[PDB]
Amino acid sequence: SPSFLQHALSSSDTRAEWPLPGGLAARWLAPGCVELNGDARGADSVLLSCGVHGNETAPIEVVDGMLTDIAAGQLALNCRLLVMFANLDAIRQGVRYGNYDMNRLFNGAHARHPELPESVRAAELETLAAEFFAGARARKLHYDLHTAIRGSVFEKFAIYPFLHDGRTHKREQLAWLQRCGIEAVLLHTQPANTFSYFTSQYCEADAFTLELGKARPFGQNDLSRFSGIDGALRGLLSNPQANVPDLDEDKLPLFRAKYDLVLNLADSVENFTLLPDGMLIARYQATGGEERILFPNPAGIVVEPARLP
Amino acid sequence: THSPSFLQHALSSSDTRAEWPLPGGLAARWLAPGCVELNGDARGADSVLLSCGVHGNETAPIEVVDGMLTDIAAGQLALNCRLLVMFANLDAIRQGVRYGNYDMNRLFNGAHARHPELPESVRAAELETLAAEFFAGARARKLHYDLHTAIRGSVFEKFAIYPFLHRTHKREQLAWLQRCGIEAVLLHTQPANTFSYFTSQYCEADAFTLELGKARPFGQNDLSRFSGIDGALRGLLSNPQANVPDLDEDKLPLFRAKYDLVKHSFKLNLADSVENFTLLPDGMLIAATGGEERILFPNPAVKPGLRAGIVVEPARLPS
Ligand SMILES: [Zn+2]
Ligand SMILES: [Zn+2]
Repeated sequence: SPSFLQHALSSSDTRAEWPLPGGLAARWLAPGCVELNGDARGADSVLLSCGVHGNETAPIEVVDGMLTDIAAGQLALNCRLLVMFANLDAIRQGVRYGNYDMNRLFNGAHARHPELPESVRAAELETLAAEFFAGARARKLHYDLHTAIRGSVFEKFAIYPFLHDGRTHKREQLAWLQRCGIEAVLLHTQPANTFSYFTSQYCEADAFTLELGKARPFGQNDLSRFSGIDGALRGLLSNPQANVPDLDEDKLPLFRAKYDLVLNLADSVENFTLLPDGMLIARYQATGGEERILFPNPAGIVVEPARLP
Repeated sequence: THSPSFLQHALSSSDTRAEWPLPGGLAARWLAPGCVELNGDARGADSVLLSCGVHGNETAPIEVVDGMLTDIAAGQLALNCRLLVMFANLDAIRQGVRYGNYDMNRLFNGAHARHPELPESVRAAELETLAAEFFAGARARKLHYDLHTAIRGSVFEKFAIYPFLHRTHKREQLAWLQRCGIEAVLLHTQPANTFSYFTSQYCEADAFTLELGKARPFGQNDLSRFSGIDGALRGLLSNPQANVPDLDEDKLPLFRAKYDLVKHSFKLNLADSVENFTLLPDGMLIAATGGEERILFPNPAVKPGLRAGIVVEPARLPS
């Protein structure tokens, strides 16, 4: 009962309302979606989505722990907060997805597969987010939390939907992320069927996809390895007006994709693996010695160092 | 006696390997037709290679170079560098054409081997060898500016092409180019059969292809429109140690090829006279886009199985 996740995976109720300390309340807007302090007229609005892939449980446990503390009065909440346990069936079964990768059904893509239960879910989550952010009068933030089976040179990294030449870009966000422990950021301006692109472009939110580490079943996550994100998120909800100690860009490498559709790499090759100059299939060929392979699967993208402009 | 014009001597082939005295006890040595080395014995001095007329119809740079040589031989201009001047495609220059059989700037980097039956291939190989021997003797800086002009106009009147570098790109030279008139630089991401690529890679020198303006026949060039490159060149030969006023990369836009417009079977949605570096707005594309791409060297006439143009995108330096 005191467990938000437990309730979200069973849907004991459906639209009930849980009383919260300080006069607040937790309202279930839909299965696995709970809004807290939504009535906060002019406070910052934070969307925390997790479990888009059911096997990535570390962020799920982290988010559940925060919710518990808010209900126990151990953690203060001064933001409008909407938490979404995304793929409920996948989370309950402990798998990436049932019939289709949900982080490929967003941005409206679900319309191409209107029969899949995960598409229906993705459409419902898009609307909820859209309505949540439409009521925002201050900052609009969205962190879609992931973990991954495939290792990475930069264990923790973010994917940043860079849009409109960064006219609404916040370097403080890059600072906040670097403080969270993010070791690298992937900038992309082109459209994508991800939840962070959707909220970024459709809801005009500062949205980021965060790859926080290794995928593990529930009970096998070392939450200590997520202290950075856990501390930062708690601090955001507690006091969103806290200043951010700038960003020493010297330790926050930025990358961008130069060309996709990229086989000649081991099955367990790590994300961000540098490709040596003159390598067949980095026919696509490596050049310079600064390009890196990302999200490989024989189908992958070749990235390069980027700079803000 | 001999012609006061180095260019005319080369065209009229008065001699072949004659040497002319230069003020200050220096000398000008004709190493081959249209190739003359001045102050070559200057040990420790910066070495400069100026090639022009690779395309015979691009005469503006030819007149500017020839004017400088006449001033040096007259004592009007001082020379403190090892200088090698090359009137590249002599036959094409004498005929006023881009080339006779094959584009010479497609025959360097060893590409001349593929067409040994062509005089332009023999000439290209000779120029490679001469340049190689010239730079091999260099003890200071090795600089090569291959001067060109063109029929098709450009958004960036004067621009440079930076050969593919296998050090990275030297910004000290980008600075000199900037404070010279160059308004943009294209950075090659793959090897090319150009003279500037050959010297940059084979002779490992700082080489650039310079598109200085509009192509025009002799006597129809507004040498005023070339004051920037002219003064910058005369200043280099006289006082090559003059520091360059840094390089504000925020004023010199750089570009690189994004992808080629492969043609097969076909319609080019741009005027036949579209200028190079014309910005492509977000929307129109080939059948990605962001209002940052520009068209370069469009040629829808080829329509074979090759490309009919190149789409370039902004390029940023590491620092
Ligand atoms: Zn994931
Ligand atoms: Zn030319």
